[PDB]
Amino acid sequence: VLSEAFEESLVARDWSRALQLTEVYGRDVDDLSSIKDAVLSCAVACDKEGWQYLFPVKDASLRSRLALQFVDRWPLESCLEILAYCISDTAVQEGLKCELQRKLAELQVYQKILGLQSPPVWCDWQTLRSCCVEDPSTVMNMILEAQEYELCEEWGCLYPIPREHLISLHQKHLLHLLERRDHDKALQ
Amino acid sequence: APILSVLASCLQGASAISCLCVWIITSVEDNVATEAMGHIQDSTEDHTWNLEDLSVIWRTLLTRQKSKTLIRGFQLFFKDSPLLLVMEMYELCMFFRNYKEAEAKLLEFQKSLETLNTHPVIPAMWLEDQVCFLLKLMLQQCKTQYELGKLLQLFVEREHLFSDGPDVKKLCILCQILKDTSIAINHTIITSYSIENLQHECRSILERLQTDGQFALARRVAELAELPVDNLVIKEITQEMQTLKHIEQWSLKQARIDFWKKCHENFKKNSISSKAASSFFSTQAHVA
Repeated sequence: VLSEAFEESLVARDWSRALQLTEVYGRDVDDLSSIKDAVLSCAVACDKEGWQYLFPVKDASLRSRLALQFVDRWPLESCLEILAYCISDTAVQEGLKCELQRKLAELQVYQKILGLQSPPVWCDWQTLRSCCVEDPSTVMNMILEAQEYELCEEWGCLYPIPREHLISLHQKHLLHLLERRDHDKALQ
Repeated sequence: APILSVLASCLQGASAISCLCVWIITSVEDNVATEAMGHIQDSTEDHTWNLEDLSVIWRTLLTRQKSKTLIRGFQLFFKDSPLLLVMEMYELCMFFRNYKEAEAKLLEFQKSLETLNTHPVIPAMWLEDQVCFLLKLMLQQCKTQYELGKLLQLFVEREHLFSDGPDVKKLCILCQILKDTSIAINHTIITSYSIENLQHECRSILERLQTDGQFALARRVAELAELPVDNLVIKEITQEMQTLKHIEQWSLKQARIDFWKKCHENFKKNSISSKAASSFFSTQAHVA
């Protein structure tokens, strides 16, 4: 009778009336964490509220793999937080750390871009990445529209840019840097 | 068994603040049920429970994480009385991690503690006696270093607590001071924070920051410690000098003059003590 509870509460993935029957009638022993992690996973990617179910899974490798798998449907105000502590975990294998870190890079870049103007140069992570797939010129123009060169450095670093105007981009920053006599920055 | 104690605390004349020990000690695993019993002295049938054995039971259960049992008993037994919320914070934090609701419920706890103060069965002051243990337990036990920062910033305003707890202010300051650095705290200050132990520890943190070169945050870090800011500037200067030698710019006169001038230029921005600058000069002077 107790085991006709999961195998019927994981038909409709209501993993809050089925993570109960593993804590109330469960005599909470240590090794139950795996049976809990399974369900919390299988309910991570089933709804638009995916943000708040991939924190409480103890197996770090699962945290990583799932985040890399489903960073897509997330708002840039929450996927950042989800990735932060994973990249700050002290146990994940160093192989996955590089990938998760690299994705954090693009998340940060699209955040900084997404707000230079007072409103929408995009709609979310999604819109801005779609546009970056699209004509990568309006974004570069807006990036230079603040003369904030360093951000454009990344905004192209993730997106190769024209072999002609790249020089016109590169020199102007050196000019601005020299304008204040910042020797080492110009050297770099 | 644990469907007997509930009937037990239903007959005429059972101490409602007693049967809770029986439930919470007879509805856990073996080793947990055993190692917690060390507080007892008498035999099984001659150990009338009181408002003291629950203390060691509470502590033993929280240590070696198992909280969905207490957060569960306190509903059958003594109801919404504030200790329930003081522990209910502990599920939304350090397990479930939706901190925005944690901030919303802690203040409700404070409001209720004040309002209901305007005879109970959990010894009035017993709350304030024991909440200060759930606090340092929620704090010491956290693993991820960046996981610490969110709790340490959640507390912030409500600093009246942590009677013997670590100094919240400087702690959160250091936390924000590495809000994106790769370093991690040592918990040595966390468990036992002292006016001098902080520096005896943070000297290593400053050296670690110095090795990497990200010297900018180092000033803010050492600032909190109120330690001598001297050698940091000189070290940054030496780092620049080695950088130039790597670029081999010391041969070209123009860069050499520019560097020797920006030296004093920046040194003004730091307002270092005279003698340190005198040494910083005279050393290269004898080298020159």
